[PDB]
Amino acid sequence: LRLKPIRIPGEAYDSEASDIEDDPLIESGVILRILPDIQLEFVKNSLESGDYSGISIKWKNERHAVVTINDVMYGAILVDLPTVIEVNKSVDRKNLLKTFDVSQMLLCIRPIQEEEEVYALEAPDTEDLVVKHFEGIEDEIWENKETFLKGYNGAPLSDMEAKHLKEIALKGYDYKHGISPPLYNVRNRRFRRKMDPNEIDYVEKVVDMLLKQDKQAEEVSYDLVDKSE
Amino acid sequence: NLNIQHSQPAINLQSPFYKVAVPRYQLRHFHRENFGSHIRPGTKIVFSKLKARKRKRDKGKDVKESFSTSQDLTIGDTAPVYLMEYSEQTPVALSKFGMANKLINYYRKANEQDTLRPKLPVGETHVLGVQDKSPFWNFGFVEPGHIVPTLYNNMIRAPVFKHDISGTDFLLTKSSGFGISNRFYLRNINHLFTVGQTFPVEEIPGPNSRKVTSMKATRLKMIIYRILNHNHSKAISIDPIAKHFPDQDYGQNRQKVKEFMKYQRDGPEKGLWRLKDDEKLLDNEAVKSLITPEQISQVESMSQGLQFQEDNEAYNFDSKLKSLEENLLPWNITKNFINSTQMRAMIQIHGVGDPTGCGEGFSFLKTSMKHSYNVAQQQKAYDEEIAKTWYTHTKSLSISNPFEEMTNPDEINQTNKHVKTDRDDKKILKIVRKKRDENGIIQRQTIFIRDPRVIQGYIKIKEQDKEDVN
Ligand SMILES: [Zn+2]
Repeated sequence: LRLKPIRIPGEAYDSEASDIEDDPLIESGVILRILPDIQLEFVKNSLESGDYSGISIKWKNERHAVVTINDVMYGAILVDLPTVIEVNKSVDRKNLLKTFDVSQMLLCIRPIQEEEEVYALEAPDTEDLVVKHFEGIEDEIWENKETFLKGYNGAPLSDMEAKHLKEIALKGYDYKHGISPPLYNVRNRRFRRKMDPNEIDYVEKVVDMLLKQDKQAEEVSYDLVDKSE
Repeated sequence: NLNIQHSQPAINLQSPFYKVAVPRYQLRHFHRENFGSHIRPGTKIVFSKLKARKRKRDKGKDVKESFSTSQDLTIGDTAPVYLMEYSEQTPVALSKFGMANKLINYYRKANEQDTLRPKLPVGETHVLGVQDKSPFWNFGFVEPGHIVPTLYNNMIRAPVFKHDISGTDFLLTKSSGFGISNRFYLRNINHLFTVGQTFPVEEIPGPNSRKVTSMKATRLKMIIYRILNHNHSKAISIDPIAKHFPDQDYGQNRQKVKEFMKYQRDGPEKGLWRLKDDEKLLDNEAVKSLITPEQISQVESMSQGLQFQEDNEAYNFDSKLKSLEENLLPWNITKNFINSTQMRAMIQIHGVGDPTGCGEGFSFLKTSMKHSYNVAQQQKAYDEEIAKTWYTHTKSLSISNPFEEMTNPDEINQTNKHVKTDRDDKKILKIVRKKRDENGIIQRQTIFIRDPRVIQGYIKIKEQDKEDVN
């Protein structure tokens, strides 16, 4: 059945208006990059013909999916773009209308024989902005990332995920380049360095986990000490 | 014409696209959503066919007529799609759903006798006179006989640069709504542009700005008029308005209403409110005009600065870096740019405030002035450095082949090469915990925290938490 989205009181400017759409159209999207294979030419033809039967995508994980093209099975990783991309449409060639923003790219990496090979896969030109520059303390960071890792809607990890838990939680998902040529290596070249949102989230969680352990104890104390030892 | 008209859903401030307060996640990750968190693992994506868009349908039609409903703004049709990739990590303002941008190709006549009106495959050609001022004010130029393609809206103006999409790239879109459950489309990208540095047309509001605080009151005027126009009564109860402000109690709800309505003590209208006719009732269609979508989008850009400010305060151990961000707050920066545009101030153009980290962008930080013949000397060096930076900027974004045109594509920024990973004290965090457990002996653990970002957060809470006083 069609589930009509519920409006929360006090959250809208269009309240009490008659023009209100009951079930508006919500759209999201990402860039899809496939390898320059002989299946690329297959995809081009598919989009031209309008025959989408030779293409399917199985989502295996938050950042991991399997792209099957012409019976060839591709391992893909969803990476974060350093740039924000506004998707517009135009019937005018002149007036451009905003739809949704794209900040991610589903990146095909290599053909795989079995679906669970995607977790062992490494996304090219990607880094981990939580760890980078802090590689000295990367051991402390990793164990927290393993702890924090959760499945769909905060669900416990699957038997599959927990097996590849080390790979999944610790690989880099932050992509180096924009999709446009000038923005090649934009993150390292053409960006003045800031705190990363995914970094801030991690820092916030660690602070929280530390305080939740402080309430679970009786007497606690903290002191700033020199590196020894 | 350069007059901006948005779609209908945009003007209506349609929910959920436009809200009064967005969750902090969408502030922390600004216009950056996690697509993978909203797909249930194991989902098989099969692509659906694009709805054909009849040329007759949008022929000689206005924007709001061409896009009346959110269904007209789907990517599930054949209408060409334009991808504007922002070069800035944190542009001044972005557009929300339904809002319209104009793609303007500015051409400047070489001479008064110039009859030319050049057409590029996309965008609208707009002719600039010889004595006409620059669309980019004093910080950018359109040379005579030259075309400079531009992203135009009521918030920002920025140069754009058309590039080729890698033949490997496609747009995967997920669509749901209008009684229909989520389906997927796979499209070619018609056009790809790199958006240059965003130049603010209008300031971004401050936290205590009267323009922001007055929105709460306007959202009230809004609802009041709507309720009145529905019943025609000119006398209504304050009960159905209160449900639209769940945070406010009986006293607050009443107080806010008296900026508009007065209470009826005796009569058939007793126990009800009439609006003071010092305020004139607007029809529902003109009541939408009280708040523009630009206004909301501008406040979100403001809220993003605010969120990032307090995200830094807690988690940034870097004193020098934290202070930089405080000087880069959008309400300040954008303000100073409008001043410099009116010759009321100047900007540094270079250094730490440059969002690029190299010399490929403008720094909007404020600098001092500007004597007599010495100011003309400084002005000349200023006006030169501007033009110099502008052309470096536009050349940098006009690069088709990275490896041939760039100096070192794999080079690393100044700020990305050398980062401070330690405290000023070079200290760490030692925590000693005593937890009575095991149904027995008191256990003691000693923990060391080497992450200065965590350390800073831990203390700041504890610091404020250590106060239960007053
Ligand atoms: Zn639905």
